Amino acid sequence: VGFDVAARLGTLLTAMVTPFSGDGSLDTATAARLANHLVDQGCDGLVVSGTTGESPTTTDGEKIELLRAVLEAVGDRARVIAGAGTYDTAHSIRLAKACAAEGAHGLLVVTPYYSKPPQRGLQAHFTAVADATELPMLLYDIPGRSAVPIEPDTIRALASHPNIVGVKDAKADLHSGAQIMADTGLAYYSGDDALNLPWLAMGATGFISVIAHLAAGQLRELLSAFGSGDIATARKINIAVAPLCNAMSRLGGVTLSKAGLRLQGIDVGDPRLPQVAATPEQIDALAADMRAASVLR
Amino acid sequence: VGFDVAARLGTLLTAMVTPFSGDGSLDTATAARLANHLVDQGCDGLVVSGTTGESPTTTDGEKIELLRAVLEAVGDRARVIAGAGTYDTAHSIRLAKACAAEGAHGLLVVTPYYSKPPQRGLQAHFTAVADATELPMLLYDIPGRSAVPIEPDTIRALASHPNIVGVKDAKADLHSGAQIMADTGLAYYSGDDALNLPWLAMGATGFISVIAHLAAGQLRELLSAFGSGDIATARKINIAVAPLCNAMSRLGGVTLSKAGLRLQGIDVGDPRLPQVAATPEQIDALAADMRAASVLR
Amino acid sequence: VGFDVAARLGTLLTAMVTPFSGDGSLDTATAARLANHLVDQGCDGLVVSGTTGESPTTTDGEKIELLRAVLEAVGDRARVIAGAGTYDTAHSIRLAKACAAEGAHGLLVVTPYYSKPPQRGLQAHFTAVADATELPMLLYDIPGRSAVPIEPDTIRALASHPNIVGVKDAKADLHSGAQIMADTGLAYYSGDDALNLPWLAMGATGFISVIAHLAAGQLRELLSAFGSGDIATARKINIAVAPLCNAMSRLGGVTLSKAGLRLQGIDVGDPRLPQVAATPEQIDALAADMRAASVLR
Amino acid sequence: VGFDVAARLGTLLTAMVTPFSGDGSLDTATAARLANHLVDQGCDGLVVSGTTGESPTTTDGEKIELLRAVLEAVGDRARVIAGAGTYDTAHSIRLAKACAAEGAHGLLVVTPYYSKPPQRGLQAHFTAVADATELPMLLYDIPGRSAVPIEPDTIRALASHPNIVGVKDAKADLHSGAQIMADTGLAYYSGDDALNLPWLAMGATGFISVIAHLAAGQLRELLSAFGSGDIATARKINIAVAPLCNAMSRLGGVTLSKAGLRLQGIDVGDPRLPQVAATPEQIDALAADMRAASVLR
Ligand code: NA
Ligand code: NA
Ligand code: NA
Ligand code: NA
Ligand code: NA
Ligand code: NA
Ligand code: NA
Ligand code: NA
Repeated sequence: VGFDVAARLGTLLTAMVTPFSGDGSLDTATAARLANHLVDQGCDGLVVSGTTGESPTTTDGEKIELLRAVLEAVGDRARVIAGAGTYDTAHSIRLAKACAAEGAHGLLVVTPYYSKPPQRGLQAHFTAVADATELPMLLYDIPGRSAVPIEPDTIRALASHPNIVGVKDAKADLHSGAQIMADTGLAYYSGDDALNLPWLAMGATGFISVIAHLAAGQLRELLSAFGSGDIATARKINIAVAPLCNAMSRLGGVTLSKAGLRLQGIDVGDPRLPQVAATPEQIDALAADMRAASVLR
Repeated sequence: VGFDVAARLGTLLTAMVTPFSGDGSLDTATAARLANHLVDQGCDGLVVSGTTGESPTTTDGEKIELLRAVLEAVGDRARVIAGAGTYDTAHSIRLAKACAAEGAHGLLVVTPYYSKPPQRGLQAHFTAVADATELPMLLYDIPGRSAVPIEPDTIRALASHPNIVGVKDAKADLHSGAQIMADTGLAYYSGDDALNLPWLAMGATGFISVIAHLAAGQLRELLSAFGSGDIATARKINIAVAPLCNAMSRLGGVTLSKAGLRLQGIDVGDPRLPQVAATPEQIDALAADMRAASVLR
Repeated sequence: VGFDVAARLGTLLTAMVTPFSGDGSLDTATAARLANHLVDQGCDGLVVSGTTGESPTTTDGEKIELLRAVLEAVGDRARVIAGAGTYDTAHSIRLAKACAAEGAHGLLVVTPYYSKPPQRGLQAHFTAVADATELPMLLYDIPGRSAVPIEPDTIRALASHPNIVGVKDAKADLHSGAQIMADTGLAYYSGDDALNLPWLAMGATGFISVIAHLAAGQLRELLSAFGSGDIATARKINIAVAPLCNAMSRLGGVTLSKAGLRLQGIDVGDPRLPQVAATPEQIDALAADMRAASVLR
Repeated sequence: VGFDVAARLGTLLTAMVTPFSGDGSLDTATAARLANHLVDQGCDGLVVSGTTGESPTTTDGEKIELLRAVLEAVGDRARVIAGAGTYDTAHSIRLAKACAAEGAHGLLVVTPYYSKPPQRGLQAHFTAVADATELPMLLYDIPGRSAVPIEPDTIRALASHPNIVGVKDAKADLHSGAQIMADTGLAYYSGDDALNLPWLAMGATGFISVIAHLAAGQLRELLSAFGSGDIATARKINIAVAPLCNAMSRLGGVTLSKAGLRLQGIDVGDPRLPQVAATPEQIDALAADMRAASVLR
């Protein structure tokens, strides 16, 4: 009205892993160093306690404890987004309020997973979560993980809420997303690194990326080259970071980002169970893809 | 060695809804009345805080608070199984221990959902959960909800753990389940009412049912008729309760069981968000199926 | 009215491979020897030019040429069913008429594949195919191959046609098939060997089997043991032939049956392209499963 | 070497419907008028007897009969591509040779459908089809219809054949297609109108389109605007023709193009069974989308 999601939330965001100490405890120090690193590499925004941040296995206290550690570290020169979504509506209301109290710049609310609620339950869920805080709220539609999509009718109905300002899409329905962007003006962020460039063509605002952990610089130049009309360079850069997308397919984001950051000298620990760290064979394969993406050696 | 899952855990179990007061609070009183009702109707076992018990939206305290309320009510003449599974391994370890401390007769551990861990993460997860307690542990394989299956190799590896004694299957891979039963001797329970009779033919031990909320008597006679070789009667009874399976397809288990119990005079409240209670049109459709199953009017 | 599909079409049918000479020509002689073999092993019916009979790669002339070769060989003591289904309605009308002219005992019409017609196109298709001949017509519902299912409403509408008498189900919707059998009285045949026993429990009439090529005797005893109420023996026999179902999963029916028959001394040739014959590694794996099923060595 | 697929086969191709007379006969006259219309509207290439051309329900003679009618009509100022793919390798060899004898400019070979051959069968199939003619051959990968994909390893192996020059992709794996284009230099054509613009961003050469039947002019300007770096105009035009993509989702290409052409004054007949023509309700919905795309009234 007129909100600017590009400035409010960013254009190159990394869904940051939650670093853990050698014993498994929350490592606030490694979080700030990685937060400064990702911003210094080209990220104007960060998502904390997203999917890749191991939100399933971190407590309410550790989430707020991480949120301030990232805010005081990079909150001056970068936007900080807190993931406040569970399969529990009342819990999501407390998390979004507490994240608001700590001064997070935005909210990322994932589709309630596992329980497979009907669409009107999802609309009532998101409406209640968007009511809890005057922060800008991003819809996070990932049916491959949550077992239900946000249907296009549900997204359009929630588009009229003043706090719901955009969608982080891991559904890959580019034709539907392109029409929702044009019709309602919601800002779309690619929640799928493999489709970053197709999403820009559809009109997306930016990336809430995973391989930005290891290649935020190239992704920044991809966004720059696409906005400046040089599509051949964005495609050239997208082919360059393609091997990191292949490695994410083999490993998944949590295992990839933690094993990849260690090979870049930035040890962030190992994932909490039921997630596991990369095997030696997976590490060597990850490194070959990273040497292909010119982000190793 | 030789464990008897049929006696240890039961043969007709209802994944009991968690009743809620008119304000949304945990209703321990309605839980006992429903627990006595389900046992008096033919259930020799009960599952508390399963999928249908709205485990996503109930606290750790409310789960233990419900567990004792059901144990003191029916624990003498029925087996009580506590669902202790999340996408958080350490949380599942605390829940399974606390449920053990309260004297639950068994554990139901669902495949970690949403985060999509690899198979070796699942094996390490379940192994750590089975280590936490000498209770008999049931695997709960529902890839339609959790977004990952327990592969047959993973089930067989976990079959050698002394506490993992069986599988609640909502995967419908009857050919694989039949071979796992024959090879490892794990007890299978139908986690899909629509496939109750096909599962008995494959060798299942019983039902961890949802429509038993409304038709536990007929399901008991189905198990009786099948064990006594009268397959035509079990099939006759399965056709009789088929409309309740159709209604579960339209509504889902949580909405169906709560709306259905109210129409049977046993008001248990409404589901917690993001789940919703049945609409008037859904209630009238549910009633027509229930009148077809001869469990209404 | 009252038709007896069990006598009209059979109870143990093999979707017979179409044998080919060493040069790829139609081998009528090997067809009769295999037809006599399958009947002498326990099959009271046969399907010619089905999916496993390589209907995609055989001409109209070779189909009729095969139909008479099987009729004169076993048509006295066995039922012969001709597959007359393509994605071409008018072609299916000529094939079903010509198969009728040659005295086939029934028709097997597959869901038109590839072109994905809407349901009313399917209903109009099957209605026109059932009109062309007063032979008993079997619906063949295999959405995994044809890319569209026959919805339950379509099957029920086609159930009132006097020539459409049953369904060969490769859709695995046991709950829907059980209700269609009870409501309309259509005869169901398992088009999925892995679900043969679950289909009997649902009320199926028999098997239109693939692994019967190699284990028709055991399947006959499975049908006998299930009809005589001995479910534990049918399950014991189903576990015995389970390795052949695993091999069919790896290879597919055409490659499995031709490579398996050669190892049983009954060489029937190699499949026509785009299908291929088993590799040496696939042959050795097939043999290990066949030695497990006690149908080799 | 260096082939120019953009000139050899075109950049805006319409998979042309096969027009039929009022009695169902092949209408060569309506084919030429539509062929001249589509070229005069901006199509530099045409595909005959593709999926949308009702290849399942047209004879070998009618296909060649249509091929010459389109060649003599527009073969001077447009490229004509003949679809020569079935689930029958030897049949595909005769069709591709006969289409070559009639002077078609290229071949479109679809993945063998229904029979689900393994990958090495597909590689051997396409290799044998590419051997039959020195025409440029386009791979057509549509697993949603054919029930098997062409795996990326299969496409790369077939990329070294001199006659296989590109891929018509209806698989939507933009990340894989982008890497195959960069690695092997195969020309990709969007076989999915909804993903036309994402495919251009990935580097596709053009569209083998369906909604070009009704909006070839706008699609031409979309290709022009994208090649000239004006991405915002291509996206503006893609949103304009989006309602035609929605109508194709409801109807399918054969029903949409024939019902849509009639509303544009160019009656081409009705589809052959098992396909059906649009219902009055479907016609009115199609017209509303066409009035939205500014291609009606
Ligand atoms: Na959707
Ligand atoms: Na919708
Ligand atoms: Na599995
Ligand atoms: Na496995
Ligand atoms: Na169906
Ligand atoms: Na239907
Ligand atoms: Na593929
Ligand atoms: Na591959």
